[PDB]
Amino acid sequence: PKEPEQLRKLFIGGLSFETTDESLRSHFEQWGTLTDCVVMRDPNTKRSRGFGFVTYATVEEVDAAMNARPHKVDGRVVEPKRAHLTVKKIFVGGIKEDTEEHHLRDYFEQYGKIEVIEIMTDRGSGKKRGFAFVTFDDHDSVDKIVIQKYHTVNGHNCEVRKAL
Ligand SMILES: Cn1cc(C(N)=O)c([C@@H]2CCCNC2)n1
Repeated sequence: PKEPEQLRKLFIGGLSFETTDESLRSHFEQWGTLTDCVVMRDPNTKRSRGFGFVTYATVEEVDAAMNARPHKVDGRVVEPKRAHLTVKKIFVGGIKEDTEEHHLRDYFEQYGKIEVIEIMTDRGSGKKRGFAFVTFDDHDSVDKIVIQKYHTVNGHNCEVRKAL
């Protein structure tokens, strides 16, 4: 059973106008099997619109491609993103009063490199409010996190969404 195609696609922005379907494919086939690979072009001039997309056979291949950034394609560093609200911070809710920094770190560090963990406390009492923010060094960590159906941290089923 195949993962949904939408989860296997990478939008590639910032292309060289000389990049073709063929040269984009030759580049990104290094990290997996490509079932689709298109450069977007003007319908009348055929001049590149400077972006395109590739579809891999599996999500693990998408991961491999994202972990191989930066990608220099036909001499230009391009900008791949999963199928955009491009942020590096998440809101994590439902962690109650017993969840600590190391719980959040041990779980979320496997999505990306963590720069800040902020466990929210009440301004008046100092009691934990039951939510936190995690800031990563890169947006793909967040993009991987928010497409999961479930997040279990410290036994709690958590609500996770993009923050600012
Ligand atoms: C969100 N926030 C701001 C402050 C503050 N310093 O005004 C606080 C205090 C710090 C101690 C524990 N929570 C209460 N929490």
